[PDB]
Amino acid sequence: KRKLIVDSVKELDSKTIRAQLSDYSDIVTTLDLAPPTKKLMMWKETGGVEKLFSLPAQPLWNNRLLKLFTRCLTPL
Amino acid sequence: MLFEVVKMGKSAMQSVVDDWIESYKHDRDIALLDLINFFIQCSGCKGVVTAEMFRHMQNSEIIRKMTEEFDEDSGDYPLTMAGPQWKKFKSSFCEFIGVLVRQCQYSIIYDEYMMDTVISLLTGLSDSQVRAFRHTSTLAAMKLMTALVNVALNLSINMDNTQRQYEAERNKNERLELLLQKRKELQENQDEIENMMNAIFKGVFVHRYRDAIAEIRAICIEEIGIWMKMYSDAFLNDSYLKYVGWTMHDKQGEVRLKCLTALQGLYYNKELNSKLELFTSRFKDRIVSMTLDKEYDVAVQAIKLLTLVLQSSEEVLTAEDCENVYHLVYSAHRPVAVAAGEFLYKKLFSGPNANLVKTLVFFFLESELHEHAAYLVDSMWDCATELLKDWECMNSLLLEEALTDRQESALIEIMLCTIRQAAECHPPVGRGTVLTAKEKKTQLDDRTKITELFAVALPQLLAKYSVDAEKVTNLLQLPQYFDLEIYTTGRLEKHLDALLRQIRNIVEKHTDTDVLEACSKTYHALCNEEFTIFNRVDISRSQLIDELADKFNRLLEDFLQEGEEPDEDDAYQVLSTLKRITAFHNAHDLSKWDLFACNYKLLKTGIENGDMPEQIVIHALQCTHYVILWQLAKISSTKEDLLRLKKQMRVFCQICQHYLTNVNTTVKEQAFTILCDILMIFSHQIMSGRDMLEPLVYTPDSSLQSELLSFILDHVFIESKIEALHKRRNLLAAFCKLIVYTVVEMNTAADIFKQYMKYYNDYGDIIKETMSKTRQIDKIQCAKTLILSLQQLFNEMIQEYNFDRSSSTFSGIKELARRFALTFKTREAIAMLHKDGIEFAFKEPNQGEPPLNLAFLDILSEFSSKLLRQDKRTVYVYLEKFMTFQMSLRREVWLPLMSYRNS
Repeated sequence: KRKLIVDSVKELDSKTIRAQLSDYSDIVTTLDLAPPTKKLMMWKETGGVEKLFSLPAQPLWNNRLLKLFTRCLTPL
Repeated sequence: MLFEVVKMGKSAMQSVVDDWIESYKHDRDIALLDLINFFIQCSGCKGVVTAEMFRHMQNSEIIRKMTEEFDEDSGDYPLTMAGPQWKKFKSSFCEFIGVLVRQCQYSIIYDEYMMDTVISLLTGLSDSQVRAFRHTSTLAAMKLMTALVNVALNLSINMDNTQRQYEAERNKNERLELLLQKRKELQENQDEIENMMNAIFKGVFVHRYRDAIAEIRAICIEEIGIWMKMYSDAFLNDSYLKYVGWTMHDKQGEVRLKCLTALQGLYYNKELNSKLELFTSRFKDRIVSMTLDKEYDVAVQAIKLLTLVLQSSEEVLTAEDCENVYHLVYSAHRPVAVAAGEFLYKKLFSGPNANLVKTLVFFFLESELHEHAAYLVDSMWDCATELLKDWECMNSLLLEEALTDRQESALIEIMLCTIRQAAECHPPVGRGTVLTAKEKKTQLDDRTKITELFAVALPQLLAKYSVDAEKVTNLLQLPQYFDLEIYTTGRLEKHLDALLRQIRNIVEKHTDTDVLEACSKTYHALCNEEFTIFNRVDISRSQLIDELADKFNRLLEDFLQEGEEPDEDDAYQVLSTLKRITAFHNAHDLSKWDLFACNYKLLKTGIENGDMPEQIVIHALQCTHYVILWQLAKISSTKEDLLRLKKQMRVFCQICQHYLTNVNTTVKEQAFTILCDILMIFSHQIMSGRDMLEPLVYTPDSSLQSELLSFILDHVFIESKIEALHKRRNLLAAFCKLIVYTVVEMNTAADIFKQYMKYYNDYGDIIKETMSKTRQIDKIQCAKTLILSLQQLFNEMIQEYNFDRSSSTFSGIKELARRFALTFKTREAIAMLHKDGIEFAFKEPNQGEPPLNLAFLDILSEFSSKLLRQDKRTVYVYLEKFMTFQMSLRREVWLPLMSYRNS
């Protein structure tokens, strides 16, 4: 049983090229937007599992308060 | 020989061709054989074609024998291998074919031997079902053809020159017959070359551009693009373009790109073609739709092509076409956004710059896909760098005087984005991927221009717009981008004082949350104590707070006396003032004001009276949270502040717990996240660094532990749309942090693990991390809770005992069970799991008999796969302690047990 690649069908049918020309919906898509609001933009920066397990639920604006949380976090 | 010389060594390419041409002259036959074998061996074939074969066998029969004698290890062949040394190979292969023809184009190529031989072999090989031959030969034939197009082109030129010589003499003997003779010889030569070109095109190209294998299709379309760009007068007509047209609809991205690269080549750098424009007009629809191709790499090249099209003519592109491309400026993917931004520039962007700035603001306002400019700005950053860093210009349109106020806001927005992206040197989130010399310089240059410009303009700006919340929230973010030294050395302290005054005036006339947050966050930036400026600002801070605290006590007098039941109005008075205090206590120390009293007095009074407007509760809660937290920071250091802290802390946890059941839903959420925060903060981990803090440690009751679980089950696991989600994931991770840091008993995770399937898109990622973080913590009690998960799913379906084995509920629990096994000291865990599964299966007895829980072993059967050959005995020994003889014998409803027993 040879590992050599052999193809039974070498060419695309002519009828199937005609079909590709007439319908390309499966190779086209909708526009994938970036975050459209300042909220959704912070959420993208600050979301994800890593970012979520490394920050308080109630946001802390001063790094003096934030270490108090972060300090309890990396140990195990 | 040859195959070796090409990849292995890197002697010049023309040196090996000439040696081959040498040999062809000594002996045509041995040298053409060396060339046949060269193509065979480039395919990976280890066969050899011998002289006897060459002399006597047809290609078809040689190709068959060379399939037989191939001697392959894998399905690998040279053009599909990876690495630089094969990339170097593929190019040396193609270079040799080109350089061979070009060095034969005057004599050898027009014998009747060499090319007809090479072409027939490449044509036969390209017809092979063997891919290594079909793929390799097509490349060879496709290169060969490109080499041949050059010869034709040269020939065409030599004809035109030689004809110009002929006419010069007709005008003026015996040189005439010679020029006629030459012109004739050359026409004979173009004939042999069209034939060879048609052999390759009709024998290989026409079949292979359409090969089943996409990598072969891409080869073909690439070279036909090269033919049309190289000898346009002969190849740039529909009868070669149509292929590229059809292939744009190919189902593979790799092939689709090559159609666009090919076309780009017929506009850039140079063109003016009426045959091309006709085609493009036929296929424009299909091209603009490829701006949203599924493959992003393909979508860039479609926009870049639509840009090149634009240059030659604005004719083809309609309104709606261009509008579609504009939309891609707000795309998640930066390379498409930048290419659309480049299109947008050329299309609509022809003091000086002011008209260009009004244009961007209009563009931003007309497009309804984004409500902030951050992504619009970044798309344009590359091609409009100069127009975006013109802050003096933009600054002048908001001040010196028309502009509708909608337009003044959008320009304020845009302006800020430009600045932040100039100041921080990364793109906005999701556009990123650092940082070179000349970038650090432009950065430094950019901050200073900014700081200097906006130290003076910003106070005038707040003044002008200070009554509008969107605008001020935006403006207030500017100082965070300044180099602050420039306030002292620039001798700008009069402006700094002016700024603070506007901020103070703003803090006091505003009650919007986002305004007060900007204010607070901005005062934090300006109170940095690596800067001479600190003391000036610290005083400014201290004075604004004095006013806020003092007004807060007075409101809290009339508000909390018994006689006056305060209405909706008296309340907002307090709320308005409290918000400003809460906003500031977050970012600023504020210890000097013991306002725990005022907040406490306001939370406990909500409890007893049961009527306190939510917004007041929420901010009270938040505020006292920061009060506690700031005290925990200054700990040089006393023990009467330390024992008092513990008081407030212990008491605040009791309030948050009462409010957790408060009928008001957003209040629950507020009290829940604060709690999850403090529980983590004052956990046993508090002392990990120091031990001074052992009295503060707080462990929650089993009562509080369940209530936090009650909340999660009621509020995270239920039957703008993106808003409600991100909130919920936030509450979920808050509780899970308590789990993976064992602030809460690991058993609680049972009611959360069971949901990994039922909420796999909303909460999937969070739940998986909770499972890993508990594998890494305690592989064993992880596995315990993992089964208790399935146990809970099982007892639930009972109330919906037995039975439907063929149920959708039950089939789903087995589904979840199959997935908890792949997750699996490394074997004492699965040991522990089968033990508890078996213990649970026989928990309750039947009363004519199977025990009620007996179906659980079809679930438990999902884990017997994972471990283990010696352990299966020890498991079965443990099973026997539960199962009886009269049980191992019954084969009737008892199927789960008979099932589990295999393994």
